[PDB]
Amino acid sequence: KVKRSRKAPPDGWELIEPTLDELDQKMREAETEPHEGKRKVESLWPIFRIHHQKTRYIFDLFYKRKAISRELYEYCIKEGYADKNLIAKWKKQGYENLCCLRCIQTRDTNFGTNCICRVPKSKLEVGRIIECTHCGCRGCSG
Amino acid sequence: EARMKQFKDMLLERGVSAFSTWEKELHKIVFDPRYLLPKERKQVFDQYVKTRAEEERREKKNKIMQAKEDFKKMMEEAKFNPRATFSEFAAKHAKDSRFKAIEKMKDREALFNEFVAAARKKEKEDSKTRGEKIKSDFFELLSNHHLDSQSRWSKVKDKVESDPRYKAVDSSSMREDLFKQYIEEKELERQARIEASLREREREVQKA
Repeated sequence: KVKRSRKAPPDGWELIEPTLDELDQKMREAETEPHEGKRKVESLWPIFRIHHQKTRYIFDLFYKRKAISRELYEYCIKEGYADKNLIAKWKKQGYENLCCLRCIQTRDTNFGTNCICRVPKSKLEVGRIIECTHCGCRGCSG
Repeated sequence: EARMKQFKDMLLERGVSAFSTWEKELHKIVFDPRYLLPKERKQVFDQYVKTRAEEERREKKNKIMQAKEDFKKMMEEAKFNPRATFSEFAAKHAKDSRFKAIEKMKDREALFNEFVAAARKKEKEDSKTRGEKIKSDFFELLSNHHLDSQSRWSKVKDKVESDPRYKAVDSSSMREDLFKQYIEEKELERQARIEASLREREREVQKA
């Protein structure tokens, strides 16, 4: 992301910058991935995951490692590296391993429910294939 | 102790550091036999994280010092290289390890340009400040004698020449001009500027 907010990043940026650059490269590579050989929705699967992974990286640096400052965290939020809504959902209980925001958007589904991946494996069928259509995860529940 | 050493080796060998998630490298480090050799892993990871947070700031400081050293090598390997181009400063300073440590040569050119501009501005400001100090010293030395419009520069030359303050002025014509200017504390100056504004407004409106 060469295009930034016309300033200098806060202190501690260079510590995490190479990992963000690698994630940005992965995201760009996923964008340009040809959609032949896959289904219609599977081509959108990597972006979600990368985004989730990307949003993990900042979320594991401000709460579970405390490795970045508050201003750096907000700079990462404002630059599109971190997802404010996804992080806000993760702070809740039972939403720690939430894959994407779409899997809990109630009225996106036909019946005002969640995605199938939201169903916990405890009350799931033993050995069923769990392949989400929105993002393709094996069950993002607890 | 061997378990902690193995944990550190696993954290440093698999392309991991304090800037890579444990829950993201867990799929690449769990298969290591050293991983098997709760809280001990967490404590070791936290200690390594703190030590590496200090060490990364130290390494950034080292890189900044390397940039400063590259600038110093490009600037102080010759007669200050004021107007020396990139080729001139490169052909004379391409051997030492200070420049060879810099992996990028474009960084060297950008640092040389920025530091040269900053040093030119600083040198101009320092020269101007020294000139101001010399002018103040010369004015103070000239004021030591009861001089007015009737006083001549010939007597100033005969009674103020030996003063080191007058020696700061390297030109006799400049000294004579300064003497002529001098021959022809702040809040009251503020009121003087207010009066200046009043008189300029008065002349403008009076002409109109």
